[PDB]
Amino acid sequence: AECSVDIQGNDQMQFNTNAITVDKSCKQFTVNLSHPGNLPKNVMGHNWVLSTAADMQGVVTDGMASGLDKDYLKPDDSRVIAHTKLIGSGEKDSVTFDVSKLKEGEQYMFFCTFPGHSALAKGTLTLK
Amino acid sequence: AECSVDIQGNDQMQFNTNAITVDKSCKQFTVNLSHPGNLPKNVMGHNWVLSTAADMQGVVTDGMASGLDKDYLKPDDSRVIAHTKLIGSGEKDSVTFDVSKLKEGEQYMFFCTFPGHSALAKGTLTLK
Amino acid sequence: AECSVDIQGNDQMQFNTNAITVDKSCKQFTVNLSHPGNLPKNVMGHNWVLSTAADMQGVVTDGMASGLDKDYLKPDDSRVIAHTKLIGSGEKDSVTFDVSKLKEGEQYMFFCTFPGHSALAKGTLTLK
Amino acid sequence: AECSVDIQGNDQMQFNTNAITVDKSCKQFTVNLSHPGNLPKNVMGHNWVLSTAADMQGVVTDGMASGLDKDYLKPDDSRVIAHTKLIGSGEKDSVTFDVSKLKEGEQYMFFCTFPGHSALAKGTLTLK
Ligand SMILES: [Cu+2]
Ligand SMILES: [Cu+2]
Ligand SMILES: [Cu+2]
Ligand SMILES: [Cu+2]
Repeated sequence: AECSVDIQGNDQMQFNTNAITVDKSCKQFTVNLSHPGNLPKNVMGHNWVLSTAADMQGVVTDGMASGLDKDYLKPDDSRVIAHTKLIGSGEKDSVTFDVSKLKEGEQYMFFCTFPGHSALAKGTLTLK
Repeated sequence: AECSVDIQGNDQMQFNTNAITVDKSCKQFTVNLSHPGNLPKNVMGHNWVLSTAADMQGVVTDGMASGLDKDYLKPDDSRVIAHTKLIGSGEKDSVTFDVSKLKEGEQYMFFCTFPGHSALAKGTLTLK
Repeated sequence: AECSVDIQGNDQMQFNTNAITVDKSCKQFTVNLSHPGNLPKNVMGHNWVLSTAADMQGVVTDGMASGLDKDYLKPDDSRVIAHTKLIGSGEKDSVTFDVSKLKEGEQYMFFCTFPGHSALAKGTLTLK
Repeated sequence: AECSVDIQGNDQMQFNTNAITVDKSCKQFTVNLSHPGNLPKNVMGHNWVLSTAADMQGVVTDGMASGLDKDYLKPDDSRVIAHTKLIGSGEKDSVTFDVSKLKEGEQYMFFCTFPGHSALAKGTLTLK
């Protein structure tokens, strides 16, 4: 509530929400991710990455090839509007970003870049 | 909250939740399912089916064998605790079941049986 | 292997391959598609659509709007480099294309345009 | 074809097949597994475990609890009919079993027990 959202990635690779509504009146928007489970980073690590539905696929392919020290994200990926760290069981991670990096008339996708998870852990973000 | 749940399945095959908690004092429990999108039942229909985590894959395999006229649920499946019918977008359906068919301790999966969707349209139900 | 590849889309909405590699010494490349399941193409149809990684989302969204009768592909779409027809279990379709249309350094993604199938029925294709 | 199939787990967490049919004329059936991508065993290793459609939840649960060191498989698990070792890209493994351990009319699921992979890396097996 306000200009933030608390989201969870479980051991079953599913976020607890498929949709995030960003109110255009927010100057900044924060996402507080938690990985409630028992599995660790290297096996079920989850990050929350934000891209345009159109770049997502390249973000994902590239992120896969970047490894864990990279959090499965390509360093200095212009396509990545925002992201948290790859966390694991019990760790938390927040991210704050400028809402002005977002424009209406665009479809944004949030997902996780850990190899193979994007197929299940993803959703939509809209500026309304 | 209390003794009902309203859930939505959308056009990307995801349920709006992946955890349902049934209070042990509800005599009955009602699951209200709706389908937001723009897609027809034969292409993107959902149903909500409840079964033990054990029976889920057999109910899911026997379901697509049953075809669209059977809501992709074998009829009289003994492993199905409760189910709605397959709804296309624009539709809705409620199912009201007896809380005495569930034992605490035991694990339950809710899911969709439409061909290949249970891979993403699934979650857990807990008597609490 | 050679200058052609056999691909299968099944009843679970998955392709047997998620990575293809075209040898530069191939003038053309042939994709032979089949559908090893039991379901109809109005329920579980599959096509093989080739676009760049960047254009995938557009072709898919534009494609799901043109419905069945148009094989879920927007006609005369300029992002589609090559495609098959939508087939059902039991059907077949191959498409030969010009390798000269691919360029080294670009990221191509193959997918199926049927509603929701690209969630798993997708893969990368690269020149080599 | 004949009394064996070649299966393959990739970097997307999928098998090239989700349906196996063991003919009643096979005295032994063989599964040759492979891992066509390039991620390692600790990130994306996969195995091939056969059990009844009924026993799959548990094998999988006791298995992800056992650890990589144990091929994520409960040592001396009874519900497991056959299985290979966990392989990473580049590696191969095979398992041959007697068709006598299987019966007609019963439903089996082949799968991978590496944490979370059975969500997609799963299939059916029937003696025909
Ligand atoms: Cu994840
Ligand atoms: Cu569904
Ligand atoms: Cu398809
Ligand atoms: Cu695996």
